[PDB]
Amino acid sequence: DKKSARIRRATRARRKLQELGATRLVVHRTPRHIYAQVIAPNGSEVLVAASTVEKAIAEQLKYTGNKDAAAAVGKAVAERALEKGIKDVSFDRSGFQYHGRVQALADAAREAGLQF
Amino acid sequence: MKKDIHPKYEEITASCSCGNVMKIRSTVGHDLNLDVCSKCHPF
Amino acid sequence: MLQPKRTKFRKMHKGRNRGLAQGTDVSFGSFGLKAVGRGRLTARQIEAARRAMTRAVKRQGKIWIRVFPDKPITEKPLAVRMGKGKGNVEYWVALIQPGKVLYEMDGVPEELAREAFKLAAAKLPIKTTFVTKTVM
Amino acid sequence: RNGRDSEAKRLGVKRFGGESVLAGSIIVRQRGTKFHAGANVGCGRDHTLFAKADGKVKFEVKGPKNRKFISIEAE
Amino acid sequence: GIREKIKLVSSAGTGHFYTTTKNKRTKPEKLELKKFDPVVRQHVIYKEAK
Amino acid sequence: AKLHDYYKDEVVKKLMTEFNYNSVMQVPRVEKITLNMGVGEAIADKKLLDNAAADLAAISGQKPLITKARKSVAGFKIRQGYPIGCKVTLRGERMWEFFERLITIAVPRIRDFRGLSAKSFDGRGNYSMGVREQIIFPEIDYDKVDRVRGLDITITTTAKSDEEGRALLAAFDFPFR
RNA sequence: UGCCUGGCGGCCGUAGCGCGGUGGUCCCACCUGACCCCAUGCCGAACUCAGAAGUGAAACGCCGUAGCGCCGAUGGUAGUGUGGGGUCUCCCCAUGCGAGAGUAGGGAACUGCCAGGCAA
RNA sequence: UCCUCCUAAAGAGUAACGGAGGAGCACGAAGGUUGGCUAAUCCUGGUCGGACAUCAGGAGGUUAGUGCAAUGGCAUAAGCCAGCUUGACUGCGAGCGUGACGGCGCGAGCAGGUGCGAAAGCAGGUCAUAGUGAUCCGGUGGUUCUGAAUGGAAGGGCCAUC
RNA sequence: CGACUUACCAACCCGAUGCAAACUGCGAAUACCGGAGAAUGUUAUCACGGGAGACACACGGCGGGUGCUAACGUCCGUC
Repeated sequence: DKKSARIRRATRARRKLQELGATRLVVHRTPRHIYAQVIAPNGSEVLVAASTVEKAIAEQLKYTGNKDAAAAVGKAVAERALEKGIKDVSFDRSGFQYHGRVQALADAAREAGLQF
Repeated sequence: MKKDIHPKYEEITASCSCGNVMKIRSTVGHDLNLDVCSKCHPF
Repeated sequence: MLQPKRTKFRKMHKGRNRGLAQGTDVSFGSFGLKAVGRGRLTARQIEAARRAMTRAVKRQGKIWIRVFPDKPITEKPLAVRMGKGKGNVEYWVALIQPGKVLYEMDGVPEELAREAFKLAAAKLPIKTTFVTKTVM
Repeated sequence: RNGRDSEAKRLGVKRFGGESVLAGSIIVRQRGTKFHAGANVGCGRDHTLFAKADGKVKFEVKGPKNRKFISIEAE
Repeated sequence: GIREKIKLVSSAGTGHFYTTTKNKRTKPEKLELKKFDPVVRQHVIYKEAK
Repeated sequence: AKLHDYYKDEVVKKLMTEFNYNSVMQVPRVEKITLNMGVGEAIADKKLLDNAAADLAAISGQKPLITKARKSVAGFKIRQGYPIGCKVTLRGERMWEFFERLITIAVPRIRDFRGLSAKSFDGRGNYSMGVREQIIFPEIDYDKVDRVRGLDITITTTAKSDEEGRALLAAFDFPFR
């Protein structure tokens, strides 16, 4: 199962970040509408979220679910986090290879202020 | 598809004795001569 | 001569015979021999009792043995000093607690059943009583 | 041909639930991981659990496998 | 105990060396690990020797 | 690829009408094919493995991989991790052209032909079979090879049972004697 | 506020399996192609990129069903600390603690944060 | 002498010429990190091929595996595969466990300089528990520390090691 | 090349019954460790210093190994 394999892949990282006790930037990727979220160390609340599923961010990019979409979401999370106040975060692959859209989102985020 | 590890997969035209001709991509080589095919055979 | 096959260990501790019997009810036949006393039965005693009943019933009915030795017992050879390791295994015994059902039987009249069990109990070292299958 | 034995390794729980410990103190000595490290608890190379911070030690059961965890709260 | 002990000598002029073991029967070639030399306080190549 | 269009043209409709499914994807469809060659005699002469792999590359469109023993068994004098066979799995587009070569030029050229078997089903919808000799495929000239070893074929589909798998294969004008 | 959907958790079998039904407005999945990014100890299988035709088949979510797993009393029993007694290789009395298995029964979940669509 | 289980009486420890077995290693990778993967046993179809080689599907959920006997542990895998590598590093070390002692074990963290990863991070050998021998005497390399009138040297000391 | 029966051997499973120091999907009483509190006890506790003796134990109860659930036997745990 794709989901079961993915959860098994990301379990070690999630546990490592959980015991470390640090805010983590978690990204969920699908064939469309790449998501992104910021989670408190306790893991119970979401500091801020962004994605291409809402019209506020989906009204510019031609198509959601590409490199451009990842950069927009990656950038979008940036100023939101900077405005909120949190600066340092830990990136979570969530079992997605850090190659394409995931890398583009992270690259946009780190260059936008969320260094990690 | 890995490179320079697979045999050449060029197209080649083959015809049999009963007048049926078809194009197939394979590793047969330069030319091929057949006598029977799916049809025109006592299957 | 009941005996296990390829037991895990050749020797085992003496242990104790405290407690109370578990298989206290008739489960297979209609009549059974219940153990009143406490002790151990060797393989030879079980065989002797079994032969006594089979002859008594004249190979009529069914016989169930509800006890297995599954416990080796050692014995030092004569003129041997204490120590120098555990003794060699000699015979196998089954620990019996009060209420244990030794043998079960079915397919014979109650009258003939009583004498058959009485003959067997005469060749056992523990007080025994006759019981009948109960309804629930 | 018997008569051989090994010196006892004095394993077991050294600090029990609800008693304060200092950082670096050994909590549990074990061969495997009968108890898993929780919060402010580190695991040694020999699966020894030691306190990474000062506080009260507590035991709990967590996870889908109901495996036992040892944590420390700064109290 | 076929495995025998060797000495790893720093490529630098310093006389510092490490000591280890290896099996000459299976891996007869020299050992060229890159280790830390405290006399010069740098990581340098260490060569196998007696 | 030509039969893939043929499959997409009316075979899907033929499957649709006969089973009158609710949807279109319910119809069984092939996803991959697998070629096996359990040579077994690697112990006697491991050198022949390379050429045994080579011919499979002649029939197939890609390089085979050599499989290793799952475990060591004393009855066969094989140790764990020892190559004792090769296989090939082909899917996507290349499977279709190979399927042509099997169904058009290969089956008719069977020595002492009697008819393709119809009971060779695993019980779930997957078909398997074997061949005596390589010359059935045109890629053997009878002079560059001197071995009698054969090979095995296996086509797997999304069928939930044998009845639709057999029906789907029948749509591909299989002999099934 | 409600029916829904996705993510991150709490909690961990009353939460898990089996059978039947139900879902495509969004979301999700399958799905087309892959020259380029990326990968196959061979394969667009898996991973990754460019897409959205088609579909709810499979998977996933929800509902129903006890067919299983699971939870589970009260009472009794076994054992047992302390103090006494006996026909003392085992038991009994006073007091304290009190199982395991089984039985009646329960049971096919609950809950926090964020984001999106519909009705409000 | 050392290691594992039981005896051992639910903390630790606990004897017998009591009941069972092992060790005097191995590995420059079988170590470090990054990425990925998940067995045994059965059922059905299929050339040699046959109960037992390899392929496909299904039940199964770890009965597999874990370099070596046993116990405990291991899906975040400690199990299996691949890339890059030498942290199997130097000086320390709060605080603990264990011993009559000699001693043995665990260890966050600090300084220096490295490897893997985009990064958070991990790495002071190996899933852990056996694979080991005090002191004396002497050998090898470094270090003006000392060097008995002075300058050297011999010989000692210190450090690494046999 | 289809295929069939059985008075006869029997695997794996299902239902019932047992056993185990080196079996555990369960699990006490006691004991042990830590914290708070009252009363009581000539500090009964710990650390350091001076001086010792002792390191042949025996029986009884309870939990065991060994022996024959023999020994005023032998070897351990606790009183």
